[PDB]
Amino acid sequence: FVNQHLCGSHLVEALYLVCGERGFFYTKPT
Amino acid sequence: GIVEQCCTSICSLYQLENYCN
Ligand SMILES: [Zn+2]
Repeated sequence: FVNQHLCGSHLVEALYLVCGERGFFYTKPT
Repeated sequence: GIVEQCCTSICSLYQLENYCN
């Protein structure tokens, strides 16, 4: 898997890919 | 959250998985 800095839209695309069927949660910025 | 870990820093797929349901 990429050993990269996943930010913005790339972050959620990674998570979609990584969570699959189960889905994920994206939270509000600190 | 996710940003600090994976954006600001970098993540392990394993760390990204803490963000699944
Ligand atoms: Zn981009």
